[PDB]
Amino acid sequence: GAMNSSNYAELFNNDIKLFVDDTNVYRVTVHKTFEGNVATKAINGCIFTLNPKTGHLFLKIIHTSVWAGQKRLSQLAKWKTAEEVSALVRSLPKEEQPKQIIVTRKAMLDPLEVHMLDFPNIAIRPTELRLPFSAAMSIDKLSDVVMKATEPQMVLFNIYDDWLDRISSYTAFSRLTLLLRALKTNEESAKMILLSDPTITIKSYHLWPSFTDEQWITIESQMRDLILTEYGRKYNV
Amino acid sequence: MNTVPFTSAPIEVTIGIDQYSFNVKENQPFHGIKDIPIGHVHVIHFQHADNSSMRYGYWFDCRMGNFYIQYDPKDGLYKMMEERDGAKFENIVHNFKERQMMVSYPKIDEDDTWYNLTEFVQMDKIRKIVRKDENQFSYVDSSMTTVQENELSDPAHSLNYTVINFKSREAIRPGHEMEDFLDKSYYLNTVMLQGIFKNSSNYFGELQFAFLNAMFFGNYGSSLQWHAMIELICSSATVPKHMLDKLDEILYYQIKTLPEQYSDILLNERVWNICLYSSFQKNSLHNTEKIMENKYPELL
Ligand SMILES: CCCC(=O)N1CCN(CC(=O)O)CC1
Repeated sequence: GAMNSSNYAELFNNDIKLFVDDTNVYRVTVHKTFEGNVATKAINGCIFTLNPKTGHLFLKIIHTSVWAGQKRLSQLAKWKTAEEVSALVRSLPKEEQPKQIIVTRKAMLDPLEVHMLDFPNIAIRPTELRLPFSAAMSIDKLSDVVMKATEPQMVLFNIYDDWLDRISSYTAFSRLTLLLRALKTNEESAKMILLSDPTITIKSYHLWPSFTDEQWITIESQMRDLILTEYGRKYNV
Repeated sequence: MNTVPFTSAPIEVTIGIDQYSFNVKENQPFHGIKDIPIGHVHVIHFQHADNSSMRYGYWFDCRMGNFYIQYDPKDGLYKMMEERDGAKFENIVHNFKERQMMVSYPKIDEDDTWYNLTEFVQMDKIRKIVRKDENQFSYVDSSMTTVQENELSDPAHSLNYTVINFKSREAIRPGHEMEDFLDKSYYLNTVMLQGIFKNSSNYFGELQFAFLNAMFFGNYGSSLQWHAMIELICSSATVPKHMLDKLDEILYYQIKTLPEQYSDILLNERVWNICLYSSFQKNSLHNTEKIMENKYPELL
């Protein structure tokens, strides 16, 4: 059934599973027209499909041409997400196909179930976790590839860089969610924390800086401070 | 007019015949029902006074044979049987009529209710939903499950309604996932009407039979089927006009006939609100919408 705090360790067991987040598939800017009406302009988006055990990210870039001449785009976006996730599953060798797909938004359940009817043994599940995957576009290298795309494109990444050489999947996922929650809550301050030391760089083959174990402890504490600081600012606490 | 005699009434029982009902006392000199209108299917049904568990009954058509009811004290129920000896049957009925031991089917001349509820219901189709080929009549009860319920456990005692499942490969063409899920017209017109039912009359006949089994027996799986067959039409953008207008008539008489106090158990809020107010056909069921709003405004 639904994935929550009780069954959290399940995310890191040996059954292949993927999170699917559709929050960045259909992205628009809203603006006034010459006549003083309001219009939207779409920008490139992406499907965020992540294996929480291994860190493998299947970033399907959704180019604005896929919306051309289409109506009810917010509805279409859910079905396009499901079509693309289904296509990804079919493209994977049998032994790499997931046994479960966990959608971050319950409105994805029916579109994905319908697209996956040929895979009756792949469980489609919602989650009660509030995951910050909408902030994936705050990771500079992910935003850049999405914005530069001139056509539909599938880009593969490891969202954990090389962290699994030193930490478990459980800890890597916790670090990722802390970083993304901080970037979602105060992007400017979070990016300042991550780059406030010029001597620590992001490898050409990495998304995040090359912090030592001790530096990651400091960074994680600074991210928690940022989140708590923003909570106090928001609620006047 | 035809007659279903009863050998006797050894246990106290509420007897239904179509939409009518009457009470019979233990060992009362009751010997059947006469003046049954020829031309329609009928249902004779039972609920025991000492055990309201198991409503049960029999669908039959007096044009197909001579039927009577006799209580079986071993199996503990009123059973329908066929009498193959015509002269014997006529002699039995005539004596019971002469002694006035029979109730008369109480049809008012102005009253088309039973026709309206059974317009498309045929005995031959009933006998394919309820499979017991050695009898010309069909037993249904409150507890019988449907083929679809069983899939989700005695197959010989199932209700073989046509399986409708909106999230199934049968309902969704590969490559038309969004289209077919949001507009069920393919599934209704190509799969169901052209493919399985062959025509709208057979579809409506099953829909009507499901409703009647839900109402007369409280058969839950039948209620599920009735609602599924309504929702399939209402969720289709492209439905022949004659079907929409006939559906409105069908549903109007079903809602009219439903006991006011059984609405909480026989009507699905989601389906009715979707069909009447959100669906493609929300403006195509004027008579049903008006009776539903005036009779069951709480459900909505
Ligand atoms: C961490 C920055 C490295 C980068 O730009 N990508 C490009 C796409 N990916 C190769 C692939 O799509 O299979 C490697 C990761």
